[PDB]
Amino acid sequence: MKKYRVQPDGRFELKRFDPDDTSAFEGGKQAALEALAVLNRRLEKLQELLYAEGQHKVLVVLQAMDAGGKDGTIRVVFDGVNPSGVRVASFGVPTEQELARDYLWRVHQQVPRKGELVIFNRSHYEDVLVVRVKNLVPQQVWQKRYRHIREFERMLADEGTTILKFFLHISKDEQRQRLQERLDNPEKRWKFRMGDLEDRRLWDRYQEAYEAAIRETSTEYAPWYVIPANKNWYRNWLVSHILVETLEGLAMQYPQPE
Amino acid sequence: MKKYRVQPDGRFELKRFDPDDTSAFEGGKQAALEALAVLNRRLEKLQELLYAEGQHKVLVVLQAMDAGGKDGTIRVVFDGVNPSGVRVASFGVPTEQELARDYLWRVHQQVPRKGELVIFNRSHYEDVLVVRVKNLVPQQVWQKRYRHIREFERMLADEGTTILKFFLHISKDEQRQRLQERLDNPEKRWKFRMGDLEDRRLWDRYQEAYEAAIRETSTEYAPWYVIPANKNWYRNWLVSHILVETLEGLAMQYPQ
Amino acid sequence: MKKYRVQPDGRFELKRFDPDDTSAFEGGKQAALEALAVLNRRLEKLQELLYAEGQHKVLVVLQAMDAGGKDGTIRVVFDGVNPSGVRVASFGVPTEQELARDYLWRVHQQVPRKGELVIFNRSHYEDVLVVRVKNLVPQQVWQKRYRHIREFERMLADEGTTILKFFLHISKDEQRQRLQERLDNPEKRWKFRMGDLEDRRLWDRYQEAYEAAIRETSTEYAPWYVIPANKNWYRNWLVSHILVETLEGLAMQYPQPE
Amino acid sequence: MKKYRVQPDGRFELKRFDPDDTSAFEGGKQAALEALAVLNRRLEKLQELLYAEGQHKVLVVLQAMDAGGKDGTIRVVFDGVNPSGVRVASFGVPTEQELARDYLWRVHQQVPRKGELVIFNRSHYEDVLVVRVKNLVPQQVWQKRYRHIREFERMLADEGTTILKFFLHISKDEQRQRLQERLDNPEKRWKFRMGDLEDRRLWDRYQEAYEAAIRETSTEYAPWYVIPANKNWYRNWLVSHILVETLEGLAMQYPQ
Ligand SMILES: Nc1ncnc2c1ncn2[C@@H]1O[C@H](COP(=O)(O)O)[C@@H](O)[C@H]1O
Ligand SMILES: Nc1ncnc2c1ncn2[C@@H]1O[C@H](COP(=O)(O)O)[C@@H](O)[C@H]1O
Ligand SMILES: Nc1ncnc2c1ncn2[C@@H]1O[C@H](COP(=O)(O)O)[C@@H](O)[C@H]1O
Ligand SMILES: Nc1ncnc2c1ncn2[C@@H]1O[C@H](COP(=O)(O)O)[C@@H](O)[C@H]1O
Ligand SMILES: [Mg+2]
Repeated sequence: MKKYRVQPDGRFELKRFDPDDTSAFEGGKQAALEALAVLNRRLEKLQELLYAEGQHKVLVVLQAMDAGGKDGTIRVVFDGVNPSGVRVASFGVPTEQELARDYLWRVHQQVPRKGELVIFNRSHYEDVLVVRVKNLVPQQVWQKRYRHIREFERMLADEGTTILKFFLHISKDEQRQRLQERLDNPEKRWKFRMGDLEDRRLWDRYQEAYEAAIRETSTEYAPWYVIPANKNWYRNWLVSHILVETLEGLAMQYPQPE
Repeated sequence: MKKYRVQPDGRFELKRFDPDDTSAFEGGKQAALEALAVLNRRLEKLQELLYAEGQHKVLVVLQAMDAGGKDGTIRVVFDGVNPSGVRVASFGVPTEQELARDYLWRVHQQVPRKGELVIFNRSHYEDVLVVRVKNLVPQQVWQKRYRHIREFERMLADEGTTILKFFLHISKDEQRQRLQERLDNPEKRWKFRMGDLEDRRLWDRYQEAYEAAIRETSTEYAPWYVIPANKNWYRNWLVSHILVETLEGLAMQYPQ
Repeated sequence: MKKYRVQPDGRFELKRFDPDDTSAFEGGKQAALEALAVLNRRLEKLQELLYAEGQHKVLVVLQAMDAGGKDGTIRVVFDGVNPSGVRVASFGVPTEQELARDYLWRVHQQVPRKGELVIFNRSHYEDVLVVRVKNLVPQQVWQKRYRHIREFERMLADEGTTILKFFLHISKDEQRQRLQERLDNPEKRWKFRMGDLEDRRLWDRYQEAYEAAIRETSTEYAPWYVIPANKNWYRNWLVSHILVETLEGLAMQYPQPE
Repeated sequence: MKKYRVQPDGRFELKRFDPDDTSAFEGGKQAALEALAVLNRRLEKLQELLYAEGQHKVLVVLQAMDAGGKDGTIRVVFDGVNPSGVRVASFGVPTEQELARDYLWRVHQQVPRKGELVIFNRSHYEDVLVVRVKNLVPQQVWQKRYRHIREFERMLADEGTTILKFFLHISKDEQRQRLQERLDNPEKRWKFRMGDLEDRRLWDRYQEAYEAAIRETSTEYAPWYVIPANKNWYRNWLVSHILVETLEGLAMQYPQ
């Protein structure tokens, strides 16, 4: 928990994190599935409590390289969690409507309301990742955006939002295996685009981008967690453990009316 | 199971439906939970197909009296179904912005997009239900709304939306038990409001409102299903069966 | 003046309307400008009353061929009218987010609120115009849309919206002059899109589409008005006259609080 | 005029500003109306150019006490300006849907898009004004909001928004005259509410709230302008002048 939490010291180095690391769990895959089922049951109960109390706002931000485990995390971690209090907001290629306003406009629109848990499948961070790597704006523009994000997230947290930002960390070789597996799976072949290859060629620039973004935006109010995502079982257990510990820390109570 | 589908003949009578009816399931609770688990697995797969194909739009409308089982249906029927392709839109007391436009404005906003399944926890029907009962607009205004709804739903269906409307039918005595159980449960005591007593006094007017709404709006394109909701196990199984049968009927295919 | 209102008889013929017709005004450009200034002053007062009363909703729909006078009508007719109670909603090429829902979704979003006057620069009608002409959906799909529109407009009118639908009617030769004038004007060439020429080639199909749309959707609750728009002075006077007469007919009253 | 622009030094004192001040104009009412007509013609042309170029975003924020001249400024300054590129976003009593998210959510939603000029009739500043005065949230919560505003406005400006914030400054006696004139005018009586009288009972607290807000949020990127609004002719001329000078400074060009 404390080991994977990026301290707000601005001394973060992504090389200090191994995507194949599983040191926080002992028993291996079979034991982790059992432990995950226990955390998932607790998560279902915690969400019902969040919805009932209707005061806190929970924002889960998911960021990863293509095939890093974004969709898998949503699927497995939030499995069985009530759709009435859980919402997924995906952020893709901005439209002309979205580009006509500031980059935060489309994002701020999707923020969770009181008693709601919202998952961001990609986020406002894409405006300091893809736009940096592909040079969609000059440094003089995207460099100022780290301060914007820190301050947008401070405002959200001050106004009652609990912000959990997860970087699902995979290796270059793991991305290759997963992209090939997606291509060879007939039920997953539809997810693949030609543009995914150009992001594979820019792997190093994207790693430099994530390191810069995490170093700049992991705060006390909105912390970043580096999740070793090479082994899905560990990724699913660790994301669930961190989320459950956070929600348990809010000390939420059922309202008692008159 | 088509015995629960309200025919578009305008001859619908709610008295012909018993909330304690379980005749479509040959067995009880334990057998129904097993049957529901099979239907839920099929539902998970059909939504996966819906999202992937990305062509059809699925709208599930839930309407019931307070404690009728709307929250329970969402929880149990859509348990395990991917949150990326499933969305819940709740319709409560209209805001000033909402009331400043036509009653369909806030509802049309929330319609499902291609490859999305949207559940309406209460809907545009509230504008011919609570609105009628409490006379929030005169008889002259809300009577014209039946035609508006039929025509809004025709447009949605013609444009590619599969509309399933479920009326979760509970009895007056079942509501009394559930409202008391809600009050005596500390984890459910929050759902209880003082205004729930006034709505209990208006039970008969609300039943008259539902009968009128269902009779007027059950169409070939947007059918109404009366679900006997006194037994949660039966309610959950029947809603899942009707939903799975409908989605299987769309003959959805994974893109090439 | 009731000669331009299309009766809900389904017997409408666009050939019975001459774009160069000026028979409702006993004079020319100079007298019409004076008459328009009187109507514009009345319109300014009528809008202040609409906003104050805060009950009625006013929807002005503008439809015309490219360079038919939609922007000019907004500019001249609503000149001096308070921006607090007047809004323009433009409908262009639908986005992917817009095409993912029914064609009425993006249009219903922009409907006027109580005490507001909204102008639709192009509208839901485009889904039976450019959609019909270029076969963006099959005949089996867009033919059902006349009933959808009639019923959407009935719901709006029943719920308190006053619907004025204006077809700004220009000749094929007038469009040629205006498109050329647009191209030769440096302050107006930004408006000229290359596709305008392709829409000009399809002139006859578009006239057939407008005749069909007007014949099908001109109702007692939402009437269509064919405005001879070849002479801008007449177009501006006639639209202002019809709008002022309609708003005067609402017999709006200033609220009288306790 | 640079004399009315609040320097980002945090040393702003509202007592240094006289609502009856007219020192930037030497001619008087009749001469100012003529000068305003010239500026309004320039404003009409500059908006047509903003819309055509479709790159810049213009945000005009209006803040004043009740009857301070917010509606009058919109009416007179933007008179004849094309409605296609001009939008008014009013911020009133927050709805339940609005209060369920952060106070900036409803505000950020209304920001101008490329080629659009948006006027905020009241704004996000209300969340450090009526919220401060009436203690709708505790001091601990609204004190943090000045930093939020500065940073929200920095982000907007960095992303291409030209932010003009105008405080229409009226005296306590001028408000009394205007509220009475509103009450005695049959065509303006509707604008009067019983709650307007409490905002007069709390005049001093509101002045302390405006001084705090202006001192905390007047920046190089989003400046505050204190407009002596006791004389409408001067208010309309000065707001017009500042706006026209700003828009002329954008050096906007017609696309090729
Ligand atoms: N702000 C943005 N600017 C540019 N590209 C973006 C932005 N947000 C998301 N994207 C990209 O849009 C794509 C969406 O892909 P997906 O939603 O996974 O199908 C990803 O490759 C993102 O990197
Ligand atoms: N159109 C409407 N007009 C009036 N009340 C409504 C409308 N739609 C929903 N409601 C009511 O809003 C309430 C929502 O309560 P809840 O289920 O606790 O969120 C119920 O009492 C509904 O009947
Ligand atoms: N429903 C629609 N389907 C297709 N094209 C449309 C639709 N609505 C508007 N358009 C077109 O979008 C364009 C907008 O151009 P403009 O007037 O320059 O903004 C016109 O060519 C319209 O015909
Ligand atoms: N954030 C806010 N919190 C509370 N009241 C507000 C807020 N924003 C605006 N208001 C008030 O809403 C009212 C709107 O008045 P009106 O001009 O009649 O529409 C004013 O009294 C404002 O002070
Ligand atoms: Mg106000």
